Amino acid sequence: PLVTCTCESPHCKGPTCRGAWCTVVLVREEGRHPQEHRGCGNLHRELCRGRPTEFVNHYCCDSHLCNHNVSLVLE
Amino acid sequence: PLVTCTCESPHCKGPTCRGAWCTVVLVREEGRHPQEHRGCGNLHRELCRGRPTEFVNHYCCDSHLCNHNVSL
Amino acid sequence: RECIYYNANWELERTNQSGLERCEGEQDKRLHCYASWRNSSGTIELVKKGCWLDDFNCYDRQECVATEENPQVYFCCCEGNFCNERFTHLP
Amino acid sequence: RECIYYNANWELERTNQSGLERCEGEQDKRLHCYASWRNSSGTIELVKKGCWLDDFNCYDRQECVATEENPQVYFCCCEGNFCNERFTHLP
Amino acid sequence: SHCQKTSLRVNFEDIGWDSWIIAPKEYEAYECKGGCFFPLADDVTPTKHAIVQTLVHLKFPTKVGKACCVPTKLSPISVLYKDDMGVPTLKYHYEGMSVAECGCR
Amino acid sequence: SHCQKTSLRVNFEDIGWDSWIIAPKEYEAYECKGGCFFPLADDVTPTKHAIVQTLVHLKFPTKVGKACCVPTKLSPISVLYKDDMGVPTLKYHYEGMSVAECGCR
Ligand SMILES: *[C@@H]1O[C@H](CO)[C@@H](O)[C@H](O)[C@H]1NC(C)=O
Ligand SMILES: *[C@@H]1O[C@H](CO)[C@@H](O)[C@H](O)[C@H]1NC(C)=O
Ligand SMILES: *[C@@H]1O[C@H](CO)[C@@H](O)[C@H](O)[C@H]1NC(C)=O
Ligand SMILES: *[C@H]1O[C@H](CO)[C@@H](O)[C@H](O)[C@H]1NC(C)=O
Ligand code: NA
Repeated sequence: PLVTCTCESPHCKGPTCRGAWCTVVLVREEGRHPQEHRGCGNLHRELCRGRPTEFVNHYCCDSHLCNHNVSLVLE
Repeated sequence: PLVTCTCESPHCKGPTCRGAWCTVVLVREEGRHPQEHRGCGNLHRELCRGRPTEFVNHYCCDSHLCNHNVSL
Repeated sequence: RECIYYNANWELERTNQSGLERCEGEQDKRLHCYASWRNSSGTIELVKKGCWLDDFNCYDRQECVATEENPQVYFCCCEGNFCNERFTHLP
Repeated sequence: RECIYYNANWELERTNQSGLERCEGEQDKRLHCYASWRNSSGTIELVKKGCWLDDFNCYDRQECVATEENPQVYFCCCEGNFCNERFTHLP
Repeated sequence: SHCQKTSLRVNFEDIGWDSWIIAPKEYEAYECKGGCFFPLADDVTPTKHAIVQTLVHLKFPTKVGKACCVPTKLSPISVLYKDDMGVPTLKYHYEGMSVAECGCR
Repeated sequence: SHCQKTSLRVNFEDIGWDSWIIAPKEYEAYECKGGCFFPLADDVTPTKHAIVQTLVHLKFPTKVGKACCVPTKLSPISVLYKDDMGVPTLKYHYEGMSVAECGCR
């Protein structure tokens, strides 16, 4: 029952991709300013339930192309 | 058909150990000067056939305590 | 190694309601029992009882006791057959 | 995928002497054939022929040809059924 | 310095899983810390490849790296978590969350 | 670049195995090179543990390390080698000498 998501990330073989659900994820690795990837995901649904921390924000949804108009913050 | 070997090394739980065959091995890691361990071995017989290189020397034998009086 | 099984939400999750459980577990790892319940000001509604895996929080603890101050869901684990028959609260 | 089987040392190693071999191999990996022989100044003594595993040295090579200058044991591999029937030498 | 299993008390609140893990509040996952130093001890389950790579590294310590110390076997843990509709439910065999055995690969 | 499979032409002469490996003279073992950077791509087979550890490291980058990029599956290669009595013999399935798949653990 796959769906199509926007794909703005390094591991991107194209401008969009297909998967189980769509992701928008925000990460703040030591020293570096936070970066925001958008893509697919079919492996670890649980991650989505993650409450946003001071260094990461996992957000997921399962409607077509649902991860374009959408950005995030930390804490 | 196990045998008993001298055990001079960091991973040593005692002064001697038991295994399939006995080993004496000479290594250059890290830039440091060469160090020489003595112990057991039951995993990779092939290593023993190794011709000595500029950084390692694997030597094995299978008689009791056969790795005391022996260096490289 | 055995525990008290209970699952209020049984009908919904399609599982037995009450009874006991023999604990499937790893060779040289410990085994435990748990209980969890809700507490609406003194009135105790049971939620689940059963087997629980080698978790140090339960290590060498004879009785099933909950330690959290004021939780949504009260939880407790313990070590020893049927140690989850009865349970209590004290932070 | 098939190769020519031969093992001079057969008696000693308790295996067949000559014939053919169907190559057991990994799903999406390639398969190959090898031959190896001794060369005492022009006189060729065969030593072994048979199946050989996905090794890039044999990649896309139609005939079984050895490349070493002057070896104790001559070796060669190739790709394609029975490509090791005949073999040759040229460094 | 040598390769081994280490304590790693992960606290779910720290990684923001407190949102749906009801219990435990923290648990022992382990860490695999340390170096794979030649010769490779048997209790590190070295693969042939690990051996070879290790050797090559001894010769080309700038182009080729040591083998890595990684979890080689994984135990599950039990967790009580909130349903998609906020019902305490239980994964008893929540796979691959704690380190069983370490090794070099 | 990231975490991936890399060419590693191992030459047996270089590690002194030329003494008993008649053929090949060199062969493709692979290397597992690169970092396990969050979020972990599916094609890296992340274990639960690897995920957790990675997160904790995001918070304690000095006390806890990233997951390592290691060989997760291993192909065998064929080799023609000298007997204990100098007879060319063949291990057709010489296990675990080449990298099949890479991953984070
Ligand atoms: C309930 O328990 C009985 C054993 O007492 C068992 O036969 C049955 O499989 C269980 N039903 C389930 C697991 O739904
Ligand atoms: C709520 O429940 C516990 C038993 O689980 C009881 O002992 C406690 O006194 C009750 N009242 C509170 C503190 O809310
Ligand atoms: C010799 O070859 C035949 C088939 O060609 C086979 O049936 C037999 O098992 C082989 N010998 C051995 C012991 O490998
Ligand atoms: C030995 O045999 C090889 C294989 O045919 C032949 O090509 C070669 O000329 C011979 N080598 C010498 C020079 O003895
Ligand atoms: Na022969």
